[PDB]
Amino acid sequence: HRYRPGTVALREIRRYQKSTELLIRKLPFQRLVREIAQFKTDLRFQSSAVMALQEASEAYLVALFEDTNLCAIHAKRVTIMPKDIQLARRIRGE
Amino acid sequence: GGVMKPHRYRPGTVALREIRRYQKSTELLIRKLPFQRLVREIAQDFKTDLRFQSSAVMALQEASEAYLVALFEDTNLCAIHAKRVTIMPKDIQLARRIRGE
Amino acid sequence: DNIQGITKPAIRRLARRGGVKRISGLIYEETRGVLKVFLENVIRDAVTYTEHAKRKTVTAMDVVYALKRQGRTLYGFG
Amino acid sequence: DNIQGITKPAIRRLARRGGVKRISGLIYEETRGVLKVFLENVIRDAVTYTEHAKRKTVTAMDVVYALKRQGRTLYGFG
Amino acid sequence: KTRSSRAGLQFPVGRVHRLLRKGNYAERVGAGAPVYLAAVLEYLTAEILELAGNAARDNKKTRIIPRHLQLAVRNDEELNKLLGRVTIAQGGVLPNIQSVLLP
Amino acid sequence: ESYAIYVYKVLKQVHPDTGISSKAMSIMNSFVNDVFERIAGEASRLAHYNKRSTITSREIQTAVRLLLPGELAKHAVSEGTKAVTKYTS
Amino acid sequence: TRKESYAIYVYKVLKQVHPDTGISSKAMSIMNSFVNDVFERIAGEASRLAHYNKRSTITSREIQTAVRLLLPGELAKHAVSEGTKAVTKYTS
Repeated sequence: HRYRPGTVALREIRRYQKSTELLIRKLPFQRLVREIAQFKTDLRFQSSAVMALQEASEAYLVALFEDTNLCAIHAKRVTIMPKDIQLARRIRGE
Repeated sequence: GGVMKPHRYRPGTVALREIRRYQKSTELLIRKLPFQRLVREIAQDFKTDLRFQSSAVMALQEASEAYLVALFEDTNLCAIHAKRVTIMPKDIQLARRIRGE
Repeated sequence: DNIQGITKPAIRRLARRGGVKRISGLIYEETRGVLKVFLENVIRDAVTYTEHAKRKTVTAMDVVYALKRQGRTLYGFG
Repeated sequence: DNIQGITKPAIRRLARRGGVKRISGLIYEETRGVLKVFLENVIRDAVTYTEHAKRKTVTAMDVVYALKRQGRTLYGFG
Repeated sequence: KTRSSRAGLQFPVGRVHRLLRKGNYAERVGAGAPVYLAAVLEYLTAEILELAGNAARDNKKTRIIPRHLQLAVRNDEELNKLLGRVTIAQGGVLPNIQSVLLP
Repeated sequence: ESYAIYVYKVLKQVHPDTGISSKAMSIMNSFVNDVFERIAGEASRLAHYNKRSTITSREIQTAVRLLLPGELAKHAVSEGTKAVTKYTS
Repeated sequence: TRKESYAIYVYKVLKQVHPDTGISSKAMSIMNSFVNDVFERIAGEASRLAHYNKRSTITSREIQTAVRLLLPGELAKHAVSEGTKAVTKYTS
């Protein structure tokens, strides 16, 4: 048995819009932050700082992807493409 | 025997010429008296019997012209992304939506 | 109806300055509506500032403060 | 090279939360670049605040102040 | 003698000091704050004016006009970032045409 | 009062044989006012976050570093440091 | 060391608008953030206005002007009504 392409996609869309948990794994994100924080060598961090960074990053990515989807739909496409992101960031003023 | 006319410009040529002509210059593009009347009319809805300064209206006209110019600049990009030459209201709505208006 | 005073060729002129080659027939009304909304907001703020200042005349500095409040700083009318 | 730790399943889940049905294969690098730029800006501001504060440890309030500086205004961390 | 002469600047230190002490920013001000701020303002002004003059000479003109300021600011990578949300009266825009419209 | 004469004195040092219109002068006046307000407000915030009464050259430098872009900020800091050094020496 | 908060006041409000309803600690923190944010916005706008008209004193008039400028739609109307009612009752 197989679910037709896109059905499980909608199922995931629903379930992940219902849920409120984080999507990015904490350890990779912490390693990324502590790597790109090397600005000032030998730094120390409060955990809440990394949690707020993760929250803000996931929120920003979600907000960006929403406009990406809007653009792709405007282009009469289902699949999003990098040009859609570029257009979104161009109009957004970045 | 008649008077033959030479020819007709290919469409879009004079449009591009106007594009350059109006991008080179820096002037007010909106009829001033109609604009003043419109501002007065819409201001009447907030406080009766008001009075304006000439500069206060010039500033409004400047800001409006700049805002519209930016809006059209984004809308043209939207239309191009849609693989269209003509500009459509849906493009304007998309521009406003993405911009956050 | 002074909104009709914003002529069709005037909107074409603004578009030409923006870099638009071909204009659809409904762009003009949509632009009229947009401009109406924008002017309504700015004027509302400006009249608010005036009434707080107890003035009856609307100074240009009030327009400047309103545009700043919206987030569009204007240089020249200071 | 810890930017590769933002895995394809993670980006796909984020997109799903965004309401995307079909994802191209080239989205992930662009997403990685954008995330890197955003994090770099925020972290630069946070480190600036920390250095001014004369602190070894970067506090959460500093992250909040940077986000407020850039116009995000995160709630829930003081 | 004037503090500007001591600091070797051109903008007035004293007026900046009075504005700081008058604009309700804090309870106290250090002696060095106004001088530093004046130096920064002078540097920024000099940069803007230099680019403006270069823009003016590029068009065979001797008087700087708002269009020249617009061209100078927008034709720079960092100043545009600094003045992204500023509208200059009688400034106009940058001439550019999308490549998909030219024949 | 305004910064007009000071702008002139600056202008003549980087371009001797040139002029500037009154509208440009007003635009520059607005720009000076705007940058001053931005920097001052940022310094006032910074002085509040550390609960300190006084705004110092360090505070202004922090604000400048936060506000300006890099290559510009570096030169700004250098000029300010040179000026404040000459002020005492 | 002791620190100020708004928790008890928010809880008292909630017990007035929902006699049977609990609120989580995260929610309480968010509410504190919101209260602080709105207070800062209104206060800063009031100071800016007070500076525009060269006034040493920020009075209820400036606060009302700030609120009117800052809140959209009927919410501003109700806010003004509530503030005026509270002040009027305060005087008597």
